[PDB]
Amino acid sequence: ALRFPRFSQGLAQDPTTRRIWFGIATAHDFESHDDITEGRLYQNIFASHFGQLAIIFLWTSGNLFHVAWQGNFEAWVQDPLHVRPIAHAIWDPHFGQPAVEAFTRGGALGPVNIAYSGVYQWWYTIGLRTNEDLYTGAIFLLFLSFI
Amino acid sequence: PEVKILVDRDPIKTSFEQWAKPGHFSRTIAKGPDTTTWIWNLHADAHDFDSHTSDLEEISRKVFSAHFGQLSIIFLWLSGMYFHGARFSNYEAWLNDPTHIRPSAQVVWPIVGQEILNGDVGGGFRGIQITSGFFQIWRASGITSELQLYCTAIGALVFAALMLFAGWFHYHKAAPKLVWFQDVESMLNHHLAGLLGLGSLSWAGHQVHVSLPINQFLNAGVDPKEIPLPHEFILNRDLLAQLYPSFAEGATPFFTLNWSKYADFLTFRGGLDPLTGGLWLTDIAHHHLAIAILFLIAGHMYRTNWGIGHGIKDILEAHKGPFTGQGHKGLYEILTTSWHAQLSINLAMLGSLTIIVAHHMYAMPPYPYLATDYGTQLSLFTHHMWIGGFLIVGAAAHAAIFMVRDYDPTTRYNDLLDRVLRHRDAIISHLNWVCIFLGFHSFGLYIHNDTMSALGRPQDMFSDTAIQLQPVFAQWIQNTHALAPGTTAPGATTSTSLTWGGGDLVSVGGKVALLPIPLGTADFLVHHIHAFTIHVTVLILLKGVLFARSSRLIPDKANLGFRFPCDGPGRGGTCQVSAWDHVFLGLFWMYNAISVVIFHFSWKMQSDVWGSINDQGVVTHITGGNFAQSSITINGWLRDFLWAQASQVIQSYGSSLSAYGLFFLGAHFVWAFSLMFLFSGRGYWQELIESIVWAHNKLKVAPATQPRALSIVQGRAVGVTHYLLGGIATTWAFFLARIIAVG
Amino acid sequence: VYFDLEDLGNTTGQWDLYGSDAPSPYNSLQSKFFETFAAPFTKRGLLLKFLILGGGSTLAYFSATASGDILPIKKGPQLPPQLGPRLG
Amino acid sequence: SHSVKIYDTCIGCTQCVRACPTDVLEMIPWGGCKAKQIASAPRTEDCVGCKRCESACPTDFLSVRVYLWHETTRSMGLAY
Amino acid sequence: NLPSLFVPLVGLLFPAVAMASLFLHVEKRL
Amino acid sequence: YQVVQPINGDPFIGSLETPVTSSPLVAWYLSNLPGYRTAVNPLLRGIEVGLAHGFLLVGPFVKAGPLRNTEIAGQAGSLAAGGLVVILSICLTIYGISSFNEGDPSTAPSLTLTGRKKQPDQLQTADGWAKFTGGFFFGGISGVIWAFFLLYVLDLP
Amino acid sequence: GFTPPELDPNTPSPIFGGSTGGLLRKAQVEEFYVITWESPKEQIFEMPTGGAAIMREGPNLLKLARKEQCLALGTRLRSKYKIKYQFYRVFPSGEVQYLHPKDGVYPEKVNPGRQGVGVNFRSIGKNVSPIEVKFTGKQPYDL
Ligand code: CLA
Ligand code: CLA
Ligand code: CLA
Ligand code: CLA
Ligand code: CLA
Ligand code: CLA
Ligand code: CLA
Ligand SMILES: CC1=C(C/C=C(\C)CCC[C@H](C)CCC[C@H](C)CCCC(C)C)C(=O)c2ccccc2C1=O
Ligand code: SF4
Ligand code: SF4
Repeated sequence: ALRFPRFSQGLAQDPTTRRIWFGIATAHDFESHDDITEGRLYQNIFASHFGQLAIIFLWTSGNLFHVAWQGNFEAWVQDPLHVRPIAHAIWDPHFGQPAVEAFTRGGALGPVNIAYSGVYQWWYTIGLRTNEDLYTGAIFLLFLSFI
Repeated sequence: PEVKILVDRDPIKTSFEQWAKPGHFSRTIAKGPDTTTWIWNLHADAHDFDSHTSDLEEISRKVFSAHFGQLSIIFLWLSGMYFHGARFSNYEAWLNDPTHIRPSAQVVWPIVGQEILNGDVGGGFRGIQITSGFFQIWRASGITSELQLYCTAIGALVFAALMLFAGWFHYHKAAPKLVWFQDVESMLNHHLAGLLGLGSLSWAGHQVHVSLPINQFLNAGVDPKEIPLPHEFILNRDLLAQLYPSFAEGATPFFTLNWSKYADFLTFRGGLDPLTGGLWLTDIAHHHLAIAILFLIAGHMYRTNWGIGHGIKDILEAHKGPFTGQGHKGLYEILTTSWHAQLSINLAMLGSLTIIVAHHMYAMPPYPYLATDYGTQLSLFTHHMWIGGFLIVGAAAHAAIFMVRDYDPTTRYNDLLDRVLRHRDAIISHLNWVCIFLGFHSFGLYIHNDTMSALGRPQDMFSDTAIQLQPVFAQWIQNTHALAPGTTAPGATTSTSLTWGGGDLVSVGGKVALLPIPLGTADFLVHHIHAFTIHVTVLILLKGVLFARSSRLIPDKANLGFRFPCDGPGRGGTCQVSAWDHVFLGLFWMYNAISVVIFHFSWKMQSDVWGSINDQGVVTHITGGNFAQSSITINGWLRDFLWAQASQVIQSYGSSLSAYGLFFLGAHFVWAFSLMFLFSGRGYWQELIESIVWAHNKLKVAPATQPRALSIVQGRAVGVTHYLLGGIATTWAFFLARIIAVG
Repeated sequence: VYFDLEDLGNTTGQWDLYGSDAPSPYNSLQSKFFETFAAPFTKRGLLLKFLILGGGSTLAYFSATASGDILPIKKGPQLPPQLGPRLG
Repeated sequence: SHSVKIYDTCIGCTQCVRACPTDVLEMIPWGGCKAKQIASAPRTEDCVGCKRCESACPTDFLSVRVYLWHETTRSMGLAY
Repeated sequence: NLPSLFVPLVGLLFPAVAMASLFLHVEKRL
Repeated sequence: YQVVQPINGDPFIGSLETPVTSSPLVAWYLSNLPGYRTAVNPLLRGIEVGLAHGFLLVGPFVKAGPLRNTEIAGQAGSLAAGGLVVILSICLTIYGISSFNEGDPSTAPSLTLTGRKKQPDQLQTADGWAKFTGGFFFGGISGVIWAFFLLYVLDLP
Repeated sequence: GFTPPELDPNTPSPIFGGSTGGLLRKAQVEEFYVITWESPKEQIFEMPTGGAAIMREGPNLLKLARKEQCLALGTRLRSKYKIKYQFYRVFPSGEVQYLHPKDGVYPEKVNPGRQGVGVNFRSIGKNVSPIEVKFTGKQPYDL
């Protein structure tokens, strides 16, 4: 052990920059780490699965939050075929004035990106109607990522 | 010590016995193939003479006969060219209307519908438009009828026969001796005065007797059939005096030193002749006369057998200073022992000369009606650029070969080379830093401009309208060139070229020939890109040369040879450490440099020069002067150059240019085909061939010559060969289609 | 000598090529000025916290209190919104 | 450092020791083959992993085996 | 107003702290 | 007579002596730069290096930045230079944290080009580098302030 | 029984002007190597680091940065010229470690005082499958 990576002595005893790269590229290869057993193998896999589920819930939670905050969902329900759905808002200090002008679309106050994932149609078809519904789903998934 | 003719008689017998034995030259290859790799080695070591034997005399005689064979093939090629100009061409029709007729010298047979490629070229002719420029050359020389081209083709065939016979003669019969080859002083004397001097004098003699008068009659509008034959200007001098009066004297001012009379046909007016668009033929003849005199004088520097003259050994040894030690002492022994050293020097110089030719022929059109044949000019420029780049990469390769095989400080030492080797590290590190600095401060500017134009900030770009980076030095130089005639060049009537002198726009047949070339921020950025790419190519090749023998990673690299794959996966990995792989990568980088160079040329000429001129003097260029604003951006190069000008090649189907549309995609195909070799390694392919061999052996149909995947070096060679072929042929099809359609 | 198993600093070139080793050219008073006013910045851990937090709060101040006259992103669009290819 | 192993299929031609560029291989007496000698790798701390020894083994399959392991300053071929 | 606080906090301050802290841990010795 | 000689007379040390490397003008000038004053408190050497670099950095940021032509706020572009000094003072700080430990001695050479023993430069010590970072920061922000303090009667302001 | 020669400092070094391929800080803080040979006369020999040097007549000492540089130079000293050579390792403490020729006999020549290291007594294809050494610190070839 003694230094990064703590799971590989041969990488830690590398005097070159190769120590860092191989320490990153082999972090999830549990079977190659020092002093690994069948128990520790399945257990690290189990916890990694939970961490992944937490990642997925947090990711979907964030998507709901921006659609409900900077999006068009309430306005898009009224005109499903004439409203460009909004992904989120753009805040880039490198924008020139025309960049702010050309990117302001979908019926928003600032520059926005037009969402192309289809979550607007998905959420309208399953019963979500107001931004309040999207806020509720985001809190639930933020809480699910927590558990 | 006395230069003289030295040959041996019948050193090698003429027989077909060694024809029937493949790989006879090599001792390991002559046993026949055990595996298929043999078949490749036979071609890879076919011309490696210094690896077949160690006797310098055998090597020199083989090289001499190979030169004769090359000259035979070049003469056969020229015979074919002149014969096609005589038999399957419309040269007589192009001679009457050079501004409307398209030059063509190839007609295809009608078999599978390919007769569509026989397009309407004018003059009642269906064929393939040629861009080699042989029509302009044959007009400048004074050729009019197909009979003269026939006779030139027959003479070239006879000369090819002579060269082939001489190649057989100086290897199988009277084969020269080593000291004969090593008489460098005599050889340089005969090449400066005998070859170049007398050659320039002979061509000046032709130009003052055939080119000038026949071209005067062609400029005057006289019908070529009604033009007197050239030899009629050698009999009745009244004909020569009616065009150039000084010929009425008869070599008397030449001997009496009244040369001021010959200013009628030996002039220094410069610029272009406004009727043809080429340089004044009188100026070209005067030039060849001056070149002849200069070379005839220069061919007397080196001593031979009459005491007077120089010995190159003394001149070398005398040039040593306090920084370089006893420099140059030993170089005369190196350059008289190693063929590869001479080959490196001559490849470097000939390639750079080809590049200089490419520049000088576009900026000073030498042949009549060449400047307006946009296809011919673009093709000549690009072709010469590629020739030069390849030859310089070969110079690098052979320098490395000399380092590996002919370098030995215990026998033929040189202080300069040893000092270079003793700080190769500093040299390479500094070139590396220069390359990084140039990469940031040229391409990084393009990325800056792209990111500013995409963010709606056109004033924060580097442009002629915003943050300007004017090439002040080149502008001042071309201005000084413009003002030189009449000041720092009183004999000159006009500017050296038209790209210098302000005004003086020459146009021929409704199309422009040449005009002053603007230089702005775009030119600055592109020139720095060129410098950067040249520097990186030089870095790769020179680093391969200097580290060919030893390095901190492999201190015995010279024992591994010049061409070896690696030295194992150890030391972290030793792939592509040989100098051969350095040439292999320098090939890609030379391609990457030359491509940007020729694209710069194409866009600049189509934007700021080439175009159509009005009756009142309104010039509209092929592209609407879009070079200043569009070429300062990578997206501009993608859109306003590639996407816009590839239309002709992607629309050529159903016309005579459809062959270019086919070659476009075929070259795309072979370029992507190379990526299979460049991205993979031979172990996987051998493991695949194993199962394939199982399948063959199951049905009693496996070959004795055991199949083997290509070698690592061969993998890289095939990869780079196909990569280069694909890229260059793609650009070739694109350029030719574009310039023949919009030209 | 150049190879001496005793002192390997001289054998392997562990020298100070451009070190002066001369006394200070910085006069007094001036040095005490900088040694008392640049004193709290010479604790590398404290300087690290001070730089990160101070620099981050400085960045947060000038970003939260930005101006439309300086940044086009805060000025927002001044023109009426455009019309999409089919939609709003 | 890299691991190097010698298998008893060795015929004792001393070719792996001649090709080794860092003096890792040795020829010790043995009774298994005709040349009365087998190879050994007592100095793998200097082994660089070039596998120049495997390229010279006439045994099928190889009798020298270089298993690239933990990299060190010596195994990476660093002069710095 | 919130983007004017969180966009620099994740594109400037967060990578600064993250890269510096990872540098100290990677280069640390025991 | 020759100009290039081995480094301190030893040909097997990877370097050479040239007018760029070993010359009285170069040797004196480098020996008088604050980074090579191996007997001076690193806080003061940091002050000088910080003052010089903080003063230099203001020019490019002000004349090339985005607000360069908006003269209402372009002169305040020294903040960018000051921010880089902050960032660089972090780079300097985090460098010493990893390079030198608290109880570690100096890693600088303890010899002289002539062989005599020498006291190692305290810059390659944890506390010495900490003083240099603190000095570079103090001189750095002072260099940026002093550079922005001047603005007028210059051909490129 | 063999006794390795101790490294004698103040031994002459070949004539060389200096090159950039010499020692670095690795020699100062990590390690470096030293090769010694006898030689009959003053000759020129190619350096494994740079250009050419003049091999002094009589005892010669040459300090290099890597071990492979020493053996490569020694092999050429044994091939082109006919010169015996030894080389050692030098730690920054001043300690010297004799390396090659270890037994005083060249390693390609069998010597009775040598012990087996890493010699597996089976066909190379008789190694075990990796699953049989899983969760252990073993390899199928260490055995
Ligand atoms: C345009 C690029 C290109 C092309 C054409 C190919 C083509 C091929 N790849 Mg390949 N590959 C590529 C890129 C490419 N690859 C890249 C970038 C990679 C990543 C490294 C790979 C990695 C890869 C792997 C790992 C494998 C292949 C395999 C194959 C072969 C599949 C068999 C087949 O489809 O029948 C033939 C298809 C063709 C396109 C052949 C076209 C050429 C014909 C024969 C021209 C006819 C000759 C004609 C007379 C012209 C005259 C030439 C004259 C000079 C003599 C095939 C020849 C597989 C294989 O080997 O198959 C067994 C294999 O396992 N490829
Ligand atoms: C994975 C989900 C996710 C994703 C991809 C994004 C992405 C984005 N967010 Mg956002 N955010 C999220 C979740 C997410 N957010 C959640 C759950 C909240 C609380 C309801 C917020 C609250 C929020 C605000 C107030 C703002 C943004 C803004 C932004 C944009 C600018 C970047 C930024 O400021 O970073 C994100 C900043 C945060 C404070 C979110 C991090 C906090 C949550 C709990 C995530 C946990 C982070 C944790 C420490 C590390 C996560 C591990 C790994 C998965 C990254 C950007 C497109 C800004 C914007 O609109 O740009 C114009 C902005 O103003 N976000
Ligand atoms: C992803 C996050 C991010 C963010 C939020 C910014 C934000 C900004 N960038 Mg930047 N940039 C980024 C990523 C980012 N960038 C990346 C990844 C690159 C590499 C391609 C660049 C390359 C880049 C360049 C080349 C430039 C910018 C510039 C700017 C500024 C232009 C707007 C302006 O005029 O403000 C105000 C302008 C000022 C000069 C005021 C400066 C703001 C104060 C001084 C900040 C104080 C810093 C603080 C003390 C310490 C910060 C570090 C700390 C967290 C450790 C702006 C504040 C421009 C600039 O900085 O102007 C000189 C510019 O030149 N950026
Ligand atoms: C649920 C799916 C799954 C799971 C659990 C695993 C699990 C595992 N894989 Mg695997 N793999 C998968 C799918 C999966 N894989 C897929 C779909 C592919 C095809 C791409 C591969 C191809 C693959 C290979 C070739 C290898 C593994 C290996 C491994 C093992 C070690 C991984 C590791 O620690 O390296 C760490 C991984 C990383 C550090 C990721 C870094 C590289 C990513 C791709 C870069 C990110 C892209 C880019 C920078 C981001 C976007 C750009 C930005 C500008 C937007 C591990 C047990 C390795 C192994 O141990 O072999 C025995 C091995 O070599 N996998
Ligand atoms: C005035 C004398 C003279 C002339 C004209 C030439 C001309 C030529 N030499 Mg040459 N040479 C000479 C003297 C001369 N040499 C002397 C004194 C020596 C040293 C003894 C050499 C040694 C030498 C070598 C080693 C080589 C040449 C080569 C060449 C050819 C270079 C390729 C080229 O330029 O293509 C241009 C083509 C032409 C100009 C066509 C004209 C060719 C005419 C017909 C040849 C007539 C010149 C010839 C020496 C006369 C004797 C032949 C006679 C007995 C029948 C070229 C034709 C290279 C070669 O062999 O190429 C095959 C080469 O390898 N020469
Ligand atoms: C006057 C110029 C000249 C001369 C005399 C030589 C001579 C020699 N070269 Mg060299 N070289 C040159 C220029 C020259 N080169 C240039 C310009 C380059 C840069 C590309 C190189 C790069 C180079 C390398 C990397 C190597 C050599 C090698 C050699 C030696 C062996 C040649 C051989 O047998 O290969 C055999 C020839 C072939 C197998 C033909 C290959 C097919 C080509 C590459 C593709 C054909 C494409 C064609 C142009 C168009 C497509 C048509 C197709 C569709 C039918 C030999 C003494 C080799 C050597 O061993 O050095 C001692 C070596 O590896 N050369
Ligand atoms: C598009 C692909 C690509 C790119 C970008 C490069 C780039 C480079 N090559 Mg390379 N090369 C390529 C393809 C490419 N190559 C291929 C296919 C081959 C195989 C033949 C090679 C073979 C090759 C060789 C043999 C060598 C190089 C070398 C170099 C470097 C030259 C030094 C330089 O220009 O510095 C400038 C850097 C650039 C031009 C890259 C773009 C930099 C941008 C504009 C700056 C952006 C910075 C920004 C702030 C990033 C921060 C963002 C942050 C948030 C992450 C350079 C970085 C040479 C070298 O090592 O350098 C001396 C060299 O020896 N190349
Ligand atoms: C595809 C590929 C191969 C396989 C390529 C091979 C085997 C080329 C040989 C194919 C030709 C077609 C075999 C020659 C066939 C004979 C001409 C006989 C044919 C009979 C008549 C049709 C003429 C490698 O060997 C290789 C090696 C190293 C890196 C990458 C690669 C790589 O990518
Ligand atoms: S891999 Fe190379 S260094 Fe290692 S034992 Fe084999 S030959 Fe010697
Ligand atoms: S190369 Fe193979 S067969 Fe020869 S001695 Fe070495 S291990 Fe034995």
